[PDB]
Amino acid sequence: AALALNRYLCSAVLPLLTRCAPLFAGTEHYTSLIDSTLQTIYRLSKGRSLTKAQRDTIEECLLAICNHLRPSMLQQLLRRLVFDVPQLNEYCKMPLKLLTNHYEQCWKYYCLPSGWGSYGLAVEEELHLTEKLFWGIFDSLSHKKYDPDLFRMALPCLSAIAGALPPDYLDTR
Amino acid sequence: TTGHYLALTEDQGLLLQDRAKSDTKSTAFSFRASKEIRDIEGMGVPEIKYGDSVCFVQHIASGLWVTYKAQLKRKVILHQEGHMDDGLTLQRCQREESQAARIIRNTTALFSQFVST
Amino acid sequence: AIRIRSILRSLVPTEDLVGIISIPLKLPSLNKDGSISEPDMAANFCPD
Amino acid sequence: SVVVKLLIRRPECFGPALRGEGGNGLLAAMQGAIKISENPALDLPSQG
Amino acid sequence: VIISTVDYLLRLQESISDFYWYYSGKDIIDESGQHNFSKALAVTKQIFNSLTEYIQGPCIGNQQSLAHSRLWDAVVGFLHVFANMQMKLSQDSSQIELLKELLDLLQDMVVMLLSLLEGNVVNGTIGKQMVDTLVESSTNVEMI
Amino acid sequence: EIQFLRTEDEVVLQCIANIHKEQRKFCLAAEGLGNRLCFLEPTSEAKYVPPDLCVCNFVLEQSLSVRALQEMLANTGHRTLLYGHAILLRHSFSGMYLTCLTTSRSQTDKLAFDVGLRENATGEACWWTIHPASKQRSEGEKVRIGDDLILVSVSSERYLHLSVSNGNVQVDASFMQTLWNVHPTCSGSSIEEGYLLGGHVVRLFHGHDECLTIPSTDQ
Repeated sequence: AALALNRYLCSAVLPLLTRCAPLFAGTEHYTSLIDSTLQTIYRLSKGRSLTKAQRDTIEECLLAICNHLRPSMLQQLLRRLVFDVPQLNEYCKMPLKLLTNHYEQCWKYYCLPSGWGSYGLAVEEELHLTEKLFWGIFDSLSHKKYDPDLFRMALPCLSAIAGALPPDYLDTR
Repeated sequence: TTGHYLALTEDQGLLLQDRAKSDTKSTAFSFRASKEIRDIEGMGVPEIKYGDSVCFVQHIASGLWVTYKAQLKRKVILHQEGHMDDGLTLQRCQREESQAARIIRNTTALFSQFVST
Repeated sequence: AIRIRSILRSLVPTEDLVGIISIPLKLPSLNKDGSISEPDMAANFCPD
Repeated sequence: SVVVKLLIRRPECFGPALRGEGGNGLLAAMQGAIKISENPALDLPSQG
Repeated sequence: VIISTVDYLLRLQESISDFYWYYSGKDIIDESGQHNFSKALAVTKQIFNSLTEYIQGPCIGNQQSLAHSRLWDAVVGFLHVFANMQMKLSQDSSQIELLKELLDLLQDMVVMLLSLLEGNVVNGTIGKQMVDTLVESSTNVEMI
Repeated sequence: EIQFLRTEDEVVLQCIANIHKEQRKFCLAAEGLGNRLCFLEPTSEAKYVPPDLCVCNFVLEQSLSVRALQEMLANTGHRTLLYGHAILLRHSFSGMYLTCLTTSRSQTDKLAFDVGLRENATGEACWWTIHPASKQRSEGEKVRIGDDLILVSVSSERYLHLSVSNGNVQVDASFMQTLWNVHPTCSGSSIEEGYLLGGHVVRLFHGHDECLTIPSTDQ
């Protein structure tokens, strides 16, 4: 039953969501629903019995969906990533690429005091989360045996996070 | 403009009758060239002519003739033999007039039911 | 193409499709005793 | 095109649910099928 | 057998008219279209020769049989195709042979009509029918 | 011929429905202003209730073929009808063309459109294909007077079907088929004018000025 459900999700549902990714833009009124969706899809990426193609489909759908959401609707997901990405396990390529894309496309939302036009300026909680994520990944990567793929994936994530955080972000914690 | 058929009602003689009560016995008339005592499957041959021909209207069942009642606004009745000036000529009305008349009938029925769901 | 698509749309409305997709499934559950209770997949509504 | 024309010419190829007169709809048909499945008296053959 | 040949002629004429309607919108006829047109024209030429053989001599019975059949519809349709295709194949320099075949088929049809006119008195019935048929397709006759 | 239908020929489309063991005949009808949907005027009990054939009269305008019709659409005389052709019907009263209306009002059916009138003949909705109802007639044969036809909408690919339900008779475009008898009422070859024909609206003059009238239209 689980195998059949996975085949249905990865061959009918998830590609359909991936193609309809642009329609997720401008859905500020459904945030909670969207949030829940993201969680489940993220929880499907860390599957046990998934094959390579199914996991690739799940990760691609997650990346495409997150690419069109505004920074306000990703925070919950990022919070979960703050507990997972610093570990730097096998399932780190997709979270690293997602963080890279988000913080490299939405850098004005975090860096410029004015903000990114209609998207508006960030908030202290989001900047604190970004800084915590950066420090966790940096410290974890500092204590890793040299692996070319892991370092190659992790470097752009750190660069994007640093280039998004304002240089003078004083964190009151 | 009314949707009623010329008929020979028992109580009133020659009269306009409803489409519901208009059977062939009541409502069936013929044009006759003079008062002297089938189903062709095609266009037939032209017999009656507009303006040229003088037609006498006879009730098919009763056999009576359409004649004006003796005394202008003359009344009309069905009579056994009838006068000698009982011939009726015919003129075809224009398409606009006939269309407008049917539209008048429909509109009057509708608005009258609306001004009596 | 437009004629065929119109015929297909008239045959099955989107309400029916969305209702069918919304029908809950009966998936296996883990019993308290430690045994897996797997519903029969030949006599139930399935994702297929 | 040929298959759609042939099927529409004969609506019974769509089954009882998609027949024009008396049809309950695809969703109604699927829900009725699930109801049949849940009841062993309506799907399985007789014991005898 | 006269009526059977006429019936097959009508079927073939309808198919040829469908092909012409297919290629009317297009600018030039590809190789496959020319191949199939040539084969259809060959078959039509043979059928016209068969009918001409049936009625010549003259055979009064076969002439009257053809005059009362649906041959005139085939004549009208073929006049349409000839008139609209010989002014369309002549504009392309790679369609000379197709034009020659079309012209030969027209010649065969006209010979069949002349055979129908054999033994025809002044003001005869078949002459009147042929005049009516040519009047019905007067646009295509004028184009030819 | 007296047994072949030609264009410019005013005809009535009649259908037979078996109700209560009696074959009741009906004619397709429509009205110009107000109601543009087609209904069925009963012409079976015509001895006791007059039938209104004014609105049942349609004119066979054109009789193209399928490939010719497609070419005519893409581009933007008294021909005889042949089985398998696409014909155009014009209402004789209102001048509107019979059309397969996309909107539907048939609760019983699901893919049954409506049949109505529309002012202009633009599009493929107003062209109907003729098919034989028996194996004796075959595609391409001339359609004869008194033959049962099958009318299929060129656009929706639906039959001009008559629906019977609880004594109520309607006409709509549906995937079920019904056989129609096209009865001619006036031949196209009727150029001669000036004589009294059936259905003509006339004034009956007595003397020169007097005519047959009534007091008022108000009932």
